Amino acid sequence: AIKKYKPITNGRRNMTSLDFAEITKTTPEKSLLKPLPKKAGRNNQGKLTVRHHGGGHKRQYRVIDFKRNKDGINAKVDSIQYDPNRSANIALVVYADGEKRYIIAPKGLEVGQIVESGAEADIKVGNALPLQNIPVGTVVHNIELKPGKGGQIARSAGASAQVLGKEGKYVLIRLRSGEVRMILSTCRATIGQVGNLQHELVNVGKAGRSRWKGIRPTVRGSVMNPNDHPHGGGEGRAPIGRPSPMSPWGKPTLGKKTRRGKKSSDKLIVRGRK
Amino acid sequence: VKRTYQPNKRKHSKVHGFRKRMSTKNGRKVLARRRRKGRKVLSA
RNA sequence: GCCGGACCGGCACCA
RNA sequence: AUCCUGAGUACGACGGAGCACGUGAAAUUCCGUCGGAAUCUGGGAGGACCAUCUCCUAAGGCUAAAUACUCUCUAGUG
RNA sequence: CUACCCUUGGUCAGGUUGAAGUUCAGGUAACACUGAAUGGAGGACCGAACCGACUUACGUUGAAAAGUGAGCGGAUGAACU
RNA sequence: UGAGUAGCGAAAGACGGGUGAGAAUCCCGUCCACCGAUUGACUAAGGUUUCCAGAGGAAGGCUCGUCCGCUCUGGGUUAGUCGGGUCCUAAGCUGAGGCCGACAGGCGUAGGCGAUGGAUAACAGGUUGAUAUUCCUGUACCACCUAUAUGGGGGGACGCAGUAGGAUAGGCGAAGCGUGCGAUUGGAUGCACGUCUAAGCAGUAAGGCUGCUGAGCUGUGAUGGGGAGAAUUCGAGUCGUUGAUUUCACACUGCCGAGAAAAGCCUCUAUAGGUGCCCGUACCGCAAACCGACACAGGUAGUCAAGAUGAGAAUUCUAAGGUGAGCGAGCGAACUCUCGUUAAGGAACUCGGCAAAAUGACCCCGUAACUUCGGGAGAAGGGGUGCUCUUAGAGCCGCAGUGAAUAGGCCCAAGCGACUGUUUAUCAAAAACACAGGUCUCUGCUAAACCGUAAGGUGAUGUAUAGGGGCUGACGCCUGCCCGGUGCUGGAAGGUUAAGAGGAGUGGUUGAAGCUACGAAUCGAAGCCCCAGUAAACGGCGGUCCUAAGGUAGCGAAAUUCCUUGUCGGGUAAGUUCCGACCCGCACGAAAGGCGUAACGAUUUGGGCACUGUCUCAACGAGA
RNA sequence: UGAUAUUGAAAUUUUCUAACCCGCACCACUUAUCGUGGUGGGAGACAGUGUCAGGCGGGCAGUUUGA
RNA sequence: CGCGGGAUGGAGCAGGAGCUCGUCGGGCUCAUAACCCGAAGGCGGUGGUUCAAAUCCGCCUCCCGCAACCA
Ligand SMILES: [K+]
Ligand SMILES: [K+]
Ligand SMILES: [K+]
Ligand SMILES: [K+]
Ligand SMILES: [K+]
Ligand SMILES: [K+]
Ligand SMILES: [Mg+2]
Ligand SMILES: [Mg+2]
Ligand SMILES: [Mg+2]
Ligand SMILES: [Mg+2]
Ligand SMILES: [Mg+2]
Ligand SMILES: [Mg+2]
Ligand SMILES: [Mg+2]
Ligand SMILES: [Mg+2]
Ligand SMILES: [Mg+2]
Ligand SMILES: [Mg+2]
Ligand SMILES: [Mg+2]
Ligand SMILES: [Mg+2]
Ligand SMILES: [Mg+2]
Ligand SMILES: [Mg+2]
Ligand SMILES: [Mg+2]
Ligand SMILES: [Mg+2]
Ligand SMILES: [Mg+2]
Ligand SMILES: [Mg+2]
Ligand SMILES: [Mg+2]
Ligand SMILES: [Mg+2]
Ligand SMILES: [Mg+2]
Ligand SMILES: [Mg+2]
Ligand SMILES: [Mg+2]
Ligand SMILES: [Mg+2]
Ligand SMILES: [Mg+2]
Ligand SMILES: [Mg+2]
Ligand SMILES: [Mg+2]
Ligand SMILES: [Mg+2]
Ligand SMILES: [Mg+2]
Ligand SMILES: [Mg+2]
Ligand SMILES: [Mg+2]
Ligand SMILES: [Mg+2]
Ligand SMILES: [Mg+2]
Ligand SMILES: [Mg+2]
Ligand SMILES: [Mg+2]
Ligand SMILES: [Mg+2]
Ligand SMILES: [Mg+2]
Ligand SMILES: [Mg+2]
Ligand SMILES: [Mg+2]
Ligand SMILES: [Mg+2]
Ligand SMILES: [Mg+2]
Ligand SMILES: [Mg+2]
Ligand SMILES: [Mg+2]
Ligand SMILES: [Mg+2]
Ligand SMILES: [Mg+2]
Ligand SMILES: [Mg+2]
Ligand SMILES: [Mg+2]
Ligand SMILES: [Mg+2]
Ligand SMILES: [Mg+2]
Ligand SMILES: [Mg+2]
Ligand SMILES: [Mg+2]
Ligand SMILES: [Mg+2]
Ligand SMILES: [Mg+2]
Ligand SMILES: [Mg+2]
Ligand SMILES: [Mg+2]
Ligand SMILES: [Mg+2]
Repeated sequence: AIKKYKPITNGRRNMTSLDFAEITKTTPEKSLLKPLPKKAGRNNQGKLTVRHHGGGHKRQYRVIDFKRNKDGINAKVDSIQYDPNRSANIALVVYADGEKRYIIAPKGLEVGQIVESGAEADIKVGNALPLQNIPVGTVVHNIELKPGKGGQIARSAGASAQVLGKEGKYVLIRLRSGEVRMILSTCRATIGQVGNLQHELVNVGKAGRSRWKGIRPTVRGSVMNPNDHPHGGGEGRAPIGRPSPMSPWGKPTLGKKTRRGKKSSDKLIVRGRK
Repeated sequence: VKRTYQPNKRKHSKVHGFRKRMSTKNGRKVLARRRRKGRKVLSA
């Protein structure tokens, strides 16, 4: 659930947090941890290419099994755990051969549950199946775009998609954004909706908490100088002063569509998100 | 007041040393220029 | 100036 | 002159460049893209181009000397 | 040097306040609810080190090409190094 | 020249003795004074011989100099165990093949380099002018040598805060012991110090965790050493109390922001003799040797952390130890600076209470509007602190009892910004930036956006509860009208247009064909012209007329009001500022947000109390 | 954005696979998230790229803005 | 103070004089209003150009818009 802090300080005023009740183990599986140094929005040239990234708490990467390509072997949910690298919680599952893997923790999953993957698996939360074997109307997550590549769609906390139809070698799915599109029917998806539904309800509360999350401050273009931003300059406060609001790199930034044409997915996307 | 030069043997050698000059074409141009001028000291 | 409608509308314009 | 004599070549269109020459009536030479010949009764040039005449024979290669320079060396000069 | 960042280290005398929980007690049909104790949260409070630089005096061929004296802001954090 | 002028760089010295050609300035001594969370002690960087001894006094030293971080000569740094290499990896750098790129080159795989981190065997004492965990003495340990006898797993391995404990270091007291001393100033017979000793090795062990771990203790090490001491030999290591900031130990509890890697290591597939390399080691080191042109009031990471007082590493005086600061001597004018005091008055000073004064600790009473119920709050305002004796009383003394030093001034009201934070290094710290929160928009993943010619990257080892961009800026109540114009989104293929396709036809040349220069219908996309929607898009919200529409709520002489010191009220004796109203808004107005708002502010503004040399109006004193 | 080259094969925009493409899976080189080959799968004569063309283009540039 | 725009029946607007309301008369109504039917009624001025002036030249009396500064 969400716990709301008492206003002991001006910083704590209106601040909220998750109570982490659904978390059963507060420590991670050592054999599944990898180092994850920070890039701070800087590329292989050392230059800053994405703004507002830097600092933040140190994090260790948890190896996540997005593929779910271990069929015919039942796995038991060992625990539900915190993952600093994604909005969703993760699930430690133990296969019958003893191998341990991390999966995205779906909503309603509990310690002791049995999960499986494969064409013959039952339609139950946590089971991974090819989209060809999932009935129409089913809520799924962690949807592959290419067979064997691993889940890429509907992985965020509370994300889900609905299987709409089966046309030829493609399956029609509606995504969280509202876009309805075709996905190759041999691609896999996990039954259910991603957990941690109240992640979006958190009131960060103070600037320092964003800093802990690694977000550096955003400076508005209108309070810069003309050599820094198209919105820069002017005496006193100024309105936009041009026909359209501009990005820092001189491109219209309000309503201008940026999806490129001549994409192969143009034929696969049926309805746009709007 | 803290001044600009804070000497550091390692930094000096790594930035201005003979091997650093050798590692780039323009650094070798520096060394050639100093040899042509007849400098006693070619590098750090 | 060139062309389509009833001047309008696009295109063209290196003494 | 029975046979051979350099083919994606010569050449052309477009975009450029080099030619003293700024696309010009612009021949002549080269690059990219795309098209694309002829075969001694042949082919090219003579400043758009045509005809006649005249000269020449591309799309293979090699080649000293007269020319350019001076950190140097030797012998000297103002 | 300075700005920002990456990896890996280090530092913060002492006082004060008393969040969430917990327990006991009342209380209920069951919850709510209440008091006491416990508990020790906070870009919390006062204040040295440390980090700053608001006011003022001095200095202005300086002790110093930006400082000194006296107060002053922060001082477990978006801290300083 | 200025001119024998300014200056000679924070400060306490005095005298005796010595040396010497020469002494305030060098050496020795006594007394005095200064630092002492340090002006003490030890590491690191940096410097690179400045280190030591003898000698010297030209120049350097802000004076002098017999002296020196200066000159001459000769010396000085010792390691199997300390730090680094012969071990490990992080960021990063580099990179066989490879990918990319006019060239030059850029990137990158395996791999490699790379500590600020991991691993790793030695301690105590003595000794020199200069080195010492390095030499020497005693006692050890580690690796290797000689003789007798490759895959799996685990682990390494980790944040932040807080609490209760064990132990030890250290402090204090009694003097239990020991060593001294025993006072010519009235008195007493008491006064002052010391009270230890390692690694290693055996035994053990408070705890902690679910048998493994574990600080420490005991013995040995050690008839050795070190010792306040007596004249080379002899000499004490005991009781109590307090108790860590060290260690057990990131052990335990709690929290969210969820906290390296790799190797060494583990596990599953004795004795004896001998050997043990390279680099560093001097000295300075919060500075006269480093960074600041200086023997420069500045800057420079970590460690050690005594007593009295105290909450304290605050304050004052001291310990260990160190220092008296590289010009002096007089005089005690103006003036300047830094300090102290001041009759009567008390902000009359001034742009402004600027500066100063006042407040200040601990203990107990007591505490308002408003509030987001946390606060406001240390609100405000009041009482008590000395010493002695009895066990809360009784006394004693002073002008005064936190008798020194150090330690919030407070209140009322208004603007702005919610708040902590950030900023113009070096004239601006703010009302500016950021912020949590809001909204709009882009983005279906080889995402959008961004860097790059590309390859390769960031985004992200993320996936719409996500990422980028614009505006607004906690919170509360809210955010009205206009889509005509511009932008954006979506329609339509009606018109307009390019390459290219196409060749009607025309000319030059030779009656032609041929070659040649042009060349007209017709076809040929996006865009634009057109339609629609869109205002937390750009913008606009007038002057019966016109428009796309003519300002809703709220606010208003305002950080906006020109006239203007608008007008009225309050506050003052007197108020161009201030507060409260009015509305005639030159020229407010709803996310370039409107109106409010508790808390917060080295913010701006007005008033009051306290207080004062700010002032009437200056005077005296201390020092440079 | 169009033409054209790479660029093919059949119907009448649709189909196909074989060029081209895959920051798609498995395998080997090979203790390898690069690369190269092999096999599947996806996509496909589109995309990408070259040449030519039209449009947008204070994002950036050179300049002008009289006496 | 500089530049520019406006004065139209009685009112607001068009501009070499028309729309709406206003007035008058009649009608409808118990009466009024609304409504309906008829009639009348106008270029701000001062001088000039001009065959001829609301129209054009300059100015006059007011209103209205931009601007009235670098010190
Ligand atoms: K040409
Ligand atoms: K750091
Ligand atoms: K050194
Ligand atoms: K005198
Ligand atoms: K967004
Ligand atoms: K529009
Ligand atoms: Mg951002
Ligand atoms: Mg600015
Ligand atoms: Mg600009
Ligand atoms: Mg602007
Ligand atoms: Mg403005
Ligand atoms: Mg030719
Ligand atoms: Mg030939
Ligand atoms: Mg310390
Ligand atoms: Mg604080
Ligand atoms: Mg403080
Ligand atoms: Mg600063
Ligand atoms: Mg100060
Ligand atoms: Mg404060
Ligand atoms: Mg002179
Ligand atoms: Mg004199
Ligand atoms: Mg003089
Ligand atoms: Mg004088
Ligand atoms: Mg003087
Ligand atoms: Mg001095
Ligand atoms: Mg010191
Ligand atoms: Mg010496
Ligand atoms: Mg001298
Ligand atoms: Mg010497
Ligand atoms: Mg490389
Ligand atoms: Mg020494
Ligand atoms: Mg030494
Ligand atoms: Mg030096
Ligand atoms: Mg100094
Ligand atoms: Mg200093
Ligand atoms: Mg410092
Ligand atoms: Mg002190
Ligand atoms: Mg000195
Ligand atoms: Mg007085
Ligand atoms: Mg008095
Ligand atoms: Mg008074
Ligand atoms: Mg006054
Ligand atoms: Mg006065
Ligand atoms: Mg003051
Ligand atoms: Mg006090
Ligand atoms: Mg603020
Ligand atoms: Mg602040
Ligand atoms: Mg400044
Ligand atoms: Mg300032
Ligand atoms: Mg704003
Ligand atoms: Mg429209
Ligand atoms: Mg609308
Ligand atoms: Mg005005
Ligand atoms: Mg406004
Ligand atoms: Mg609005
Ligand atoms: Mg607005
Ligand atoms: Mg605002
Ligand atoms: Mg005062
Ligand atoms: Mg004096
Ligand atoms: Mg420009
Ligand atoms: Mg030029
Ligand atoms: Mg002029």
